[PDB]
Amino acid sequence: HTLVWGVWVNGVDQGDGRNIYIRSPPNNNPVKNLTSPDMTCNVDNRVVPKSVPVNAGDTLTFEWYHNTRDDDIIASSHHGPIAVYIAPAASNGQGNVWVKLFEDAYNVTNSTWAVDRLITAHGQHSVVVPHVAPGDYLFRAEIIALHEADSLYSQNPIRGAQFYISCAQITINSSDDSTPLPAGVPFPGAYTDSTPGIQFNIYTTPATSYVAPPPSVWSGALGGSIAQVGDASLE
Ligand SMILES: *[C@@H]1O[C@H](CO)[C@@H](O)[C@H](O)[C@H]1NC(C)=O
Ligand SMILES: [Cl-]
Ligand SMILES: [Cl-]
Ligand SMILES: [Cl-]
Ligand SMILES: [Cu+2]
Repeated sequence: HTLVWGVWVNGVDQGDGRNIYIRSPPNNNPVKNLTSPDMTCNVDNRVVPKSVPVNAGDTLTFEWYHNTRDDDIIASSHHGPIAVYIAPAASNGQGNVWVKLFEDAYNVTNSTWAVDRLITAHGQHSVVVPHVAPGDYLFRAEIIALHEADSLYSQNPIRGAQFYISCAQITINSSDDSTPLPAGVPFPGAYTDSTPGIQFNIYTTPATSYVAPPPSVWSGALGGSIAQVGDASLE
């Protein structure tokens, strides 16, 4: 159970984005239904009044929280991977539009899941803004908690992989469009019950065996990291 508070650009806090430049749902409940329109940008997908200006090569940092800003972020039980996707805003995230800019699942050196490192990072994870066409974009940040992912939601709706999905409205101003955005995957649609990484038993299967859901990260990406860029407590 987690939500996005706002974003940072190049290490500078853009301010509370909830229902402003983040298409925020009303609470931190997970999405579980892989076929639901809620997989696109969570349960209250609508245009919000602001879009954060960035340029290609900027660092865009999502900042998550549980109940209050810079708290425990997400329950430690929620081990799983983190991804970020981009699509053009004109799509409203419909169709084959979502391109992967970032993937982190399990780090063998540190023996940590992406979520574990997100807590240590005070909720902060980043991508580098790609050289796509200037214009309006949706950046879709996605945490998958696997603590009940031994079951499939489609079979047992009280269990399943949990998706914490947040869309940010991002305007790319300065870009040479040298890496134009390639075809995307649909959400809902890309993840199915047979997709690697959707059904997994984190209690019996070694984390080193985990494979995150495709698609792979676009070669055009520059992203990106799970790491604290800024100190929310100094505000
Ligand atoms: C899952 O989503 C689909 C598509 O909106 C819907 O038809 C189905 O009823 C949903 N399942 C549950 C259990 O609500
Ligand atoms: Cl609700
Ligand atoms: Cl960190
Ligand atoms: Cl550029
Ligand atoms: Cu939860």
